[PDB]
Amino acid sequence: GSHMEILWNEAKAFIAECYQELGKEEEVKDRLDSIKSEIDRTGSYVHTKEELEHGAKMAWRNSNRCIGRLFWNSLNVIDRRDVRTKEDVRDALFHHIETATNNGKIRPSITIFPPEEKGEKQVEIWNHQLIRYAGYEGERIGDPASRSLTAACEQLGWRGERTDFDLLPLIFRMRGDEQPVWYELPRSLVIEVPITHPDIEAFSDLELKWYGVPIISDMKLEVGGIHYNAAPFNGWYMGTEIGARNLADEKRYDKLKKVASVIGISTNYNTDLWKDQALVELNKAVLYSYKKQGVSIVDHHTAASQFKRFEEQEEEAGRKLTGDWTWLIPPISPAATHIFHRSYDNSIVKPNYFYQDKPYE
Amino acid sequence: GSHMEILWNEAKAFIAECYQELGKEEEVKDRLDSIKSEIDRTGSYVHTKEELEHGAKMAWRNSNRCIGRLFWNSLNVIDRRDVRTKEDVRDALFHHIETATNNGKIRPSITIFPPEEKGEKQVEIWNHQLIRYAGYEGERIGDPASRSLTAACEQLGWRGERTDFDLLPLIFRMRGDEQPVWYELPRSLVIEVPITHPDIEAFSDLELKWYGVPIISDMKLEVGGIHYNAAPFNGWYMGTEIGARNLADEKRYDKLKKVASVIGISTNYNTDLWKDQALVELNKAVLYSYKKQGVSIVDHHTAASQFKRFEEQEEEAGRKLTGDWTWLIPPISPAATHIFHRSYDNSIVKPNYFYQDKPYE
Ligand code: HEM
Ligand code: HEM
Ligand SMILES: C[C@H](O)[C@H](O)[C@H]1CNC2=NC(N)=NC(=O)C2=N1
Ligand SMILES: C[C@H](O)[C@H](O)[C@H]1CNC2=NC(N)=NC(=O)C2=N1
Ligand SMILES: N=C(NO)NCCC[C@H](N)C(=O)O
Ligand SMILES: N=C(NO)NCCC[C@H](N)C(=O)O
Repeated sequence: GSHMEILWNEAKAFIAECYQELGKEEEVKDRLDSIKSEIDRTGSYVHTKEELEHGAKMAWRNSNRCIGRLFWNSLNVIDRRDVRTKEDVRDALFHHIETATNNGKIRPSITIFPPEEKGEKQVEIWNHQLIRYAGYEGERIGDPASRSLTAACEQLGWRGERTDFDLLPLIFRMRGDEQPVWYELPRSLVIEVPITHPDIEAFSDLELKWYGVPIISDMKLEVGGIHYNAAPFNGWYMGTEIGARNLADEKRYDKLKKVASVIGISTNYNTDLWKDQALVELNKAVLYSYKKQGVSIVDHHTAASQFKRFEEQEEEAGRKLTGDWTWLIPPISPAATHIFHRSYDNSIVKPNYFYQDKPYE
Repeated sequence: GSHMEILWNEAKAFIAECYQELGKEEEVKDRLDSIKSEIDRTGSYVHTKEELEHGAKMAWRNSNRCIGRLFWNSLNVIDRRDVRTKEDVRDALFHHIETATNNGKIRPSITIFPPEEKGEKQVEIWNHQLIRYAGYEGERIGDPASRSLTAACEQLGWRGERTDFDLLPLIFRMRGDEQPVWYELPRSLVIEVPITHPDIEAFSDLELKWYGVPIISDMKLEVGGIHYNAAPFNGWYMGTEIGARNLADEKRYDKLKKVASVIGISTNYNTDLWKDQALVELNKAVLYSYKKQGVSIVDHHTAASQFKRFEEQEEEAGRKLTGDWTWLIPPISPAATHIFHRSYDNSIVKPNYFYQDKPYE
């Protein structure tokens, strides 16, 4: 009753806006009647290959927390709404990793799976990111942020080698199944980058490494009332995400003290700013390492500069700019970027990507 | 009519809360009747030396943008509500600088001047901070943030030597006067710190320096409906305010490129993170310099650690904590502090310090 009312309302708003941007104003009338009859006949409607493709781009454009939005219209949209089996999903996910990686020259992509029908999911992806390291406890091993999912995977028959960098397997559930299935990732498909420093040879003693491509797989893509709970996407890393957060946070890998040791500085006094110096050297190491192995990565200054250009384009296009200052500012030298010196409207505009409840935990 | 209604309401709320904290609950009844008759007789009321003293502390405690709130109850309250002449104000301001500086061992203080009566100010301070450098244009000279006030001072007969560090004179207006008066600051009263690096000798070639004590003099102190438009206060500097903002912002002294030059690094590539390395070395220089000259200063890690202790105390006292995340996080290595990893309620609670319109511009 009310669900068939919200759907139609969001559909009218989307088709008008989407079609307007595609230089498509006259086809709006004939497309909305087809949609009205489809919602009455079945209870939902199916997007065309052009609608969801541009819808996915519009969603990226509206992502307040993303600094890489300048590249919104270049998104590689892979249509996999035809998957029916677990093998279809597994291969589609494998394909995503492969085509997105592109031997290092990362391609911003998104794979669209079947959306929810009567509020129930067709495909449910458990992984936060397709490629991600496991986490364990006694004393900290691996990535702490992955603990709950690791435990869930282990309750399904999977077992990790308990190193600091164990690749979590792909884990997802199909409609009709009570428990999810899992598949170990083929190593030939995952690029990993060992972290080394351009001037400091001892840096390799830390034996740090990270994976080349971040593929968020647990967010819901909302386009015109249609909920794509399963639609993995990826960009390339901004150095700061790895060297200032993933490897730096006390609740993550917490490596600043060990970094200070190999670069030769004391951790005795905050006034020496050892954490700041450690952060700079660790972050320099990350950018140098990815570049050296031929894997795309961007530094926060270049990223902010690209984002400034995005702000200008949005103003030129006539569109209102939305953003979350607290996430847009880089965790290192934020005042050195223009983002810090201005304010953003944190309003939510659809289409967009949303958080959804974790099936585990 | 309505003004005599807002005043009484804010007075009841303040006396109850203030007296409650002072272990003063029974004197509330007899204090509020005196205040009610005072508002009817004159149109306002006069705080006791205990009320405004604690009121000034409570205002600091409620300052969402301040990271140094752990020290709220140690504030040195100087009562100068007895000033009538421009000389009285001048000497009180001179006294503030002297006693607050305390030969380097900075004392957090605030001088209270007569508040507003029927909405009109008794004393109006034009300076943003009592001690501050001038700014000029053709090509940038001095501090750009001081340009408008410098121009106003120059329209009153004052002339600066046009160096990058010219001390602005004290400039304030008395009730009954159309234009403000000004007084050059006695150099013997102002401590300045030349910036040098502990390991890099060439750093002195930049010839940078900053003043020892930040004394905000243009904010309005609101306590129980009483508006103290003139109530200069000071703490000690957090290194980041000088080396990451005052000397780093492109719109301020913009020294990062020159810093990179003396420390021996190239400014060619963002991927080398030269701005970040320059920031670390410039900030290390600031902390080392102040410490060397015996002037109080705190690094951002120690400051955040002290602020964490403040959060705990507020929870122990039963008080709701308020804060502005965007200002609490340091401009350098914010993710290395606990502040970055949590959220704050940016609600305004009185008493507090507020912004007021600038008489110049
Ligand atoms: C092209 C390269 C890209 C860069 C450099 C980039 C960068 C960023 C960064 C730095 C963040 C903050 C991440 C964090 O702090 O955890 C972020 C968040 C986000 N980005 Fe991107 N991004 C890129 C591509 C994409 C694409 C392809 C999409 C969608 C189609 C997208 C959607 C989002 C969303 C929704 C968020 C919020 C994620 C969350 O809340 O965890 N981004 N991005
Ligand atoms: C004890 C040492 C103190 C430290 C370390 C400290 C530190 C800070 C810092 C770092 C800021 C941000 C400044 C900026 O970004 O421009 C700030 C803001 C502020 N502080 Fe303090 N503070 C201290 C004392 C005080 C005192 C004594 C008061 C009041 C009685 C106070 C009131 C405030 C207020 C109202 C703000 C906001 C100022 C504005 O909006 O420009 N602080 N403080
Ligand atoms: C509460 C606050 O919004 C969070 O701690 C933020 C702040 N900024 C952030 N920035 C980025 N890049 N990633 C985050 O997870 C993040 N989290
Ligand atoms: C719009 C935004 O609130 C301002 O640019 C902020 C952010 N954080 C800040 N932090 C500090 N310490 N001082 C500032 O002036 C400041 N300004
Ligand atoms: N830069 C991107 N996408 O392109 N980031 C997505 C989130 C990545 C996450 N912050 C991580 O470190 O794994
Ligand atoms: N730390 C304090 N007070 O104690 N700061 C007040 C504002 C100072 C200002 N940010 C400056 O650099 O001049």
